[PDB]
Amino acid sequence: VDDVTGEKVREAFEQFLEDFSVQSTDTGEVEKVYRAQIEFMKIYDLNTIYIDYQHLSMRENGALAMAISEQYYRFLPFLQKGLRRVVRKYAPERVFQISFFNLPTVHRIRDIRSEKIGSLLSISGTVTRTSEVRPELYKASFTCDMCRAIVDNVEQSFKYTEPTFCPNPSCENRAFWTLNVTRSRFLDWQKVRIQENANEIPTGSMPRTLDVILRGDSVERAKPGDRCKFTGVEIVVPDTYKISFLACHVISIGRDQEVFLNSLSSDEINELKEMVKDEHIYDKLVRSIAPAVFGHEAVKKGILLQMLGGVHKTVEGIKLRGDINICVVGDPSTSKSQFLKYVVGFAPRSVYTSGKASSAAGLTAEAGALMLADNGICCIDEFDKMDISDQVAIHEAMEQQTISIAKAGIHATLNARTSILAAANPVGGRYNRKLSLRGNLNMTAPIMSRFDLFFVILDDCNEKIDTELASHIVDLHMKRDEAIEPPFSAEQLRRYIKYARTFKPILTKEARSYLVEKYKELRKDDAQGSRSSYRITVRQLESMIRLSEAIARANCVDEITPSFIAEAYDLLRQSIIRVDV
Amino acid sequence: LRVPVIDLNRVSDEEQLLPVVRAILLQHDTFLLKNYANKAVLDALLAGLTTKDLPDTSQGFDANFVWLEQYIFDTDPQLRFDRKCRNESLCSIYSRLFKLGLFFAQLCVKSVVSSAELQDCISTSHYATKLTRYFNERDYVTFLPTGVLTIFPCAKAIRYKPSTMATTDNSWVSIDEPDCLLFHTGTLLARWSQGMHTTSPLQIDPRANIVSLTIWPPLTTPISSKGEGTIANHLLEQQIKAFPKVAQQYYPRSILRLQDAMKFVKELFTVCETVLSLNALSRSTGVPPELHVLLPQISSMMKRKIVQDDILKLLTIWSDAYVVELNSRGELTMNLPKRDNLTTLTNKSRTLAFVERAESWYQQVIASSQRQKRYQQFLAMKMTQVFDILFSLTRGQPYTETYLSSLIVDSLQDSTKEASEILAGLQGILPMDISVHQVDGGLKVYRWNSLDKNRFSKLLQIHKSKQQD
Amino acid sequence: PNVSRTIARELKSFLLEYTDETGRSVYGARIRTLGEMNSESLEVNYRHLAESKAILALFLAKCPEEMLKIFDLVAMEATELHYPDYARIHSEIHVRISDFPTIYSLRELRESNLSSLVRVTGVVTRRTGVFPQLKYVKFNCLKCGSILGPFFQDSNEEIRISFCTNCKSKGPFRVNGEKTVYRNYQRVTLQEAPGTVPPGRLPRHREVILLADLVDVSKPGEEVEVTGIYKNNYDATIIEANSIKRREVFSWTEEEEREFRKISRDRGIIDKIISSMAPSIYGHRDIKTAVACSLFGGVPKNVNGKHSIRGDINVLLLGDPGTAKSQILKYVEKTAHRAVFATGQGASAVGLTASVRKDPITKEWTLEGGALVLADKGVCLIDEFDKMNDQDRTSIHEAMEQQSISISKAGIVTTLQARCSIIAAANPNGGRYNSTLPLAQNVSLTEPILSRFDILCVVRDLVDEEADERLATFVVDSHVRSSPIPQELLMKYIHYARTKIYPKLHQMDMDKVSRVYADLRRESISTGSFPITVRHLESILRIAESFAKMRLSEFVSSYDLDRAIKVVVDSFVDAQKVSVRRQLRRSFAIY
Repeated sequence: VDDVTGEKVREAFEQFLEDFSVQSTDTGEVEKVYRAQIEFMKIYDLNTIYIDYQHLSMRENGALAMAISEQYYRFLPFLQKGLRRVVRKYAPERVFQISFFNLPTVHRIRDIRSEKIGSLLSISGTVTRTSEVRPELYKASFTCDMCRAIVDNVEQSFKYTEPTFCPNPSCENRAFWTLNVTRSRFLDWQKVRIQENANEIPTGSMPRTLDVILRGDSVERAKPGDRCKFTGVEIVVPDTYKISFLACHVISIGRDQEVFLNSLSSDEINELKEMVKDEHIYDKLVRSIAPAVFGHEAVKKGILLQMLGGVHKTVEGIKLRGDINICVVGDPSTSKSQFLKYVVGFAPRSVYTSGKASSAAGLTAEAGALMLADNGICCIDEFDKMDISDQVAIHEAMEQQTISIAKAGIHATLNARTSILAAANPVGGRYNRKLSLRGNLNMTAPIMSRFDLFFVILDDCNEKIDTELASHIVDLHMKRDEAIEPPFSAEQLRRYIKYARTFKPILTKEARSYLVEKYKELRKDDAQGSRSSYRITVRQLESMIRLSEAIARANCVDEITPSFIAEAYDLLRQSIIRVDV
Repeated sequence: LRVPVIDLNRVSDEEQLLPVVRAILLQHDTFLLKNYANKAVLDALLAGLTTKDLPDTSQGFDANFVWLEQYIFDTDPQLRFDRKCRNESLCSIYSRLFKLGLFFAQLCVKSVVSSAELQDCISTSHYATKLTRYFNERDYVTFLPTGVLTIFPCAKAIRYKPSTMATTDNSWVSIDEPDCLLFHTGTLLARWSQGMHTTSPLQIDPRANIVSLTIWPPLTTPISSKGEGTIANHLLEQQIKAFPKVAQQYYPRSILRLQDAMKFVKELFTVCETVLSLNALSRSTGVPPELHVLLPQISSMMKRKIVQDDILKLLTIWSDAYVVELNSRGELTMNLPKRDNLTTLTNKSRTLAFVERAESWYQQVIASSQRQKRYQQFLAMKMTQVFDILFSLTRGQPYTETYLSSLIVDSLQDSTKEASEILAGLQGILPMDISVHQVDGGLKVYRWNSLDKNRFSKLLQIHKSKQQD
Repeated sequence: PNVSRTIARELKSFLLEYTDETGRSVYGARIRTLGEMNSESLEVNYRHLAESKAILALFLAKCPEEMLKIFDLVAMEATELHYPDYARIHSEIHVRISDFPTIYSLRELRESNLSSLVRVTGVVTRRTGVFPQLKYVKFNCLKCGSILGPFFQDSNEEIRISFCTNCKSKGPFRVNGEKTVYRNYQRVTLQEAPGTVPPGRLPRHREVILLADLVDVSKPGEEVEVTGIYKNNYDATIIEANSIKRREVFSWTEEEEREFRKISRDRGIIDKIISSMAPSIYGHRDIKTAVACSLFGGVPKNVNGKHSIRGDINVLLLGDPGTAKSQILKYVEKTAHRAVFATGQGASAVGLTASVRKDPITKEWTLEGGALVLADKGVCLIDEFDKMNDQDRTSIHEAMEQQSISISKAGIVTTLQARCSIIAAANPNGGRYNSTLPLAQNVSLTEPILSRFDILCVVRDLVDEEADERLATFVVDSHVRSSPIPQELLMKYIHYARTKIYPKLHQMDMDKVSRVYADLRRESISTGSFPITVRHLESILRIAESFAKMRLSEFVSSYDLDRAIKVVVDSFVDAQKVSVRRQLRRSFAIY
């Protein structure tokens, strides 16, 4: 009866998928659908399935969806069974994996409860510490030679033993074993211990990771140090048991239809469209970056731009890197970057790497280093503390941000894209004055050559200025009242940032002509007679490109103007003449 | 791959080494002979090899297109076939090795029955001596001896073609023996010994210089009982004729045997039948025979390149043979004929049938930014979207109660102001499922987890405030 | 079941009765052959087998597994009949069969592929040391006394040994060194052959196990073929290889090639190609020229029987900071069939120094090659030799000298043969142009190593107006994006000519070369040291021969001579200190 009720469910479901999965008419996407799925599978005949919750919940009024959700553990067998039924029905070595998707909600890790056990669930999270894939039993063939062996089933929960009953025979038993490696179902498990999403963390209870085992083709779909969404299949492991969720559907979710950003944004979407209308704010923007600092503006800018774009992609060869690494050299802290970086703590994908003594646990086996800052700066303090180990890292880092790993557990290159917010002290304190920056900076060897920009910081008191910052600080120190408020609202900023990414600048000819003259002058001008610092290599111009990309990005136009160009070259010229010491 | 060595002076008595040579020709076939009466004269004979000025008539260099050539010299006594040049040393070594072959038959044929028969094979001495050259080496295509016996001086030149014979590993074998002269057994002699013999080829080697003597049975001698219908002259003239050889030798320029195109196609059909059988009936029980898979297996087997065009000549040949269906992608699956299990009897018959049809064909030959405002209205519409997403945000989260913040955040993450606003509007529309209770500590959400989301769906549909607000 | 009882018989018949090709039971010949060779491993043309009996070879296809067990036994009996006393020695003989395309590649395999015999080929990666098989695991426990008896586990699980012996806990189990059977056999990492990898897809290491005679036969850095039976064993997919075949998506096509030859007729296709080589950099005709050249090839070429000389070109690309000196090699990396980018050190794998070491934690200990053996007959791509540890440096010199990599450790002692051509980007010590002083002065690396490098590509220059123009234009043009051969055409092309053509000089007119050699040598002694060497002369030869391969010329021609001469000539010129200016006056005749 329970057998029958659940079977009624089975038949119902088979009817469902069998029933037209699609009402989309005319231009379409006209029916079926799922049959189509089945076929396309048969095209590749890879023997696992993915399906959308949504349609299903919809169809039955979801009374089905309900029963499914709830009893899902119970329900699995009837399900895959009916699957086998229709496959046999319409199709011609049997392994089936079915994956729902398009679940309506998302559950937090801490949100987990014992009531939800054994029902499918929805969790997204931050991946940690993946594990090599190891075969499984699914069903194992093990029995004694008496009288007959390798009965195929179970070892289900990690035990892994053993043949359960009706041994031997007739040696009837007990006994034990014997396992046929000839007959069983391997799978998978790579398992993974995933961590709750950072932003979420309620103060101060602090993060709690959980483990999930990747079975089936969902295996390897994962990437460490990644936000990813999973379908619950939740349940438990003994320990006394400890719940551990499982994953059918591995989604790495977590651009753009800039609309769908707007649509997504929609509520403000009214508001700052004004900002788009608005002007100058390239100032006000600039008039907002690091309110902390007096002057320090060329930086404030630089950070801002660094946040901005400049595009992946050639396909000749290198996808043209959009990213821009910023170097800022200075006489030491009191703000070092002791100020600027920390400030830069506020941002997405934001990796504040205090010091360079880590040692590259960054990229350990998450790029703490990097893959976490993918599409973000690793604000890596005191590269100096890199000593001699990280220069190795700069390579791939500056290269593909591939992450090469072979511990021989696997040989795996993990690509990355992460902005470089970087830093080091000068050799002897502020040495840069007479001393040439190169070699006054020293350490980064060729990776040095990988740096697009540099702002050299030295402090000479205009007790005017000295006084100024002094006041600034003081007021700040005065808890109140600080009217230090950015020309543009900061939240507003971050939002806008979202906007700017959306734009993808052109343009052509315009500036290309104008620029070409510019570099050539920049260029020649730079070279002759005397010269501040090297070189200027054209990779400068490469920067110039990137730079422009930031400037137009500010314009959002999205197209290039010799104006924007000139600006780039200007700030550029600034940094180089800076190199004159 | 044993390579025995014996002096012919010890073969001279013929009562000590006679069975041994038969024992090794039963194994190694081709034998390594050494130190005959000719020694330095063999090197002195090289002076007459530079001639290369003669036509064919089974004599003179054979220029064949290209670099390869065979200076064949027909024996002098036969009437009205002669072209003489210089090569007198060759005429000397002709007799010198005439004794060597007359004795070789005594160390070979005499080992079986009597030597009284072999003298009849040597007495006419009609065999043509053969000098051989290459122009200033892949030039050697695999080849089998023309006469029943071929003695020859050599350096290396020799390989071993793949086969089941001596050294069944069937990789090429190049032996180089100083102060030695290798012998090669003839093809027809294998029939004469009824299967006791073997043949071996040549290969790519730096020394182009080669020399041979094919000592050959008389024009008038039958070969056993089986060759009463085929004399040695007939069969052995057959293969030496073809060969090209080349333009002036097409005389004759028709056997039930292939114009070779046919025989090759036969081989193909063999391999094909084999592999299609293999994937079809084997590889999977349900590996469908796609032409690209195909091309690999026999292209391999053949080691030759199979073209789809070749297949069309095959179906052209046996059309009943295989079904073939161009699928989309344009690839053509081939289908065997209609009877699931193709036994080896099957395809034996098929091979036969094809053979019949071909030989039939041979008979036939023989017989013939306001974008903003857009976003504003769009969001106005997305109200409804939110209802549908919230409705059933509860339902695809099998809870229907919750932390208002939480789901607020998930749905938010789908697309906060807009989010909370929707929270409000829904509350207003459905002040039944939803209650908001401010308590000391804050406003608690209240949500009726049992409320009916279908009715709520239609109600949300109808009361947007009827979309009038 | 016992059904097969009939079968084995028939097989033994086929074995016995078989021959072909003037008979000669090749089966019998095999048997008697080993025989006293006492090799205990049988090998069988699947051609013959299939040929004789399909259902046989089929039974191989599906469930080879037991099938062989069936096979080997009757084989053994047969041998005993051949050799009566053979029963005592080795007691068993395992058939390797032969030939089963298929040839499932590497990357292409499915579960459908599992458990069934599969043929494949590929490059030997790190491959395990040897340890005796006989696998058994067991539990001495703690509280429950012992011995819990032997278990056989697992490839590879060793799990989980749940409950036994009193208890089963808490006196729970600890394996003992005493009484646990081990294996070593053959463990081999094999990854997909780099020549054939499809673009953007990375070649996949797959797991190979070797046992019995198979063990240790192979050397890493070698594409070999193996006939395996794909096993999900166990406990992850393990290829169980019956066979090993020594070496032995883009390929030339008849229509394609026939077409191609026509292209090859024109002379200027050289330049057009040189043009085709590195579109993006805008480069230097010369720098490109070298590149193309070494890329193209040379002739090996064995002088019987002693020394083969060298058919290869070690291209020293002497760069300069921010020269694309980086980029260029990447181009070829894209380009070449079998190509190995080893970078400097540190490392971008491979480590260029072959070593056999313990695998990640627990697996049989796998002997792997440096990039060289990997790139044997392929190409070795590396930069920042100044960044190379001497530990490597010795390796490099060694190969360059011997062209073969000997390895004595740990127990394994071998010499792999890396045929790769050397392509190198380097950094003039510090400054772009270190000095007017000769380059050897102007750069760090040791001259002995250097002399090994034939092709020295030096980079320049002082700022130049129009130069800055043309370039900056080029670049700008590029970034703005957001006559030479179609690359792919070229890409097959090199592979093709490399395959087909073997140019050969005619000594007749070639002697003039010698005259040249002197005209150089003497006048060259006057200024600069040395560098001139007969080795350098040989280089000239090998080079022009490359040009002939470019010409697809099969024999040598004065044009290609002019090419090479100009090339090597200029290279030498460029090497010298500024006094080379004086030298320039005489290169006119050389021009």
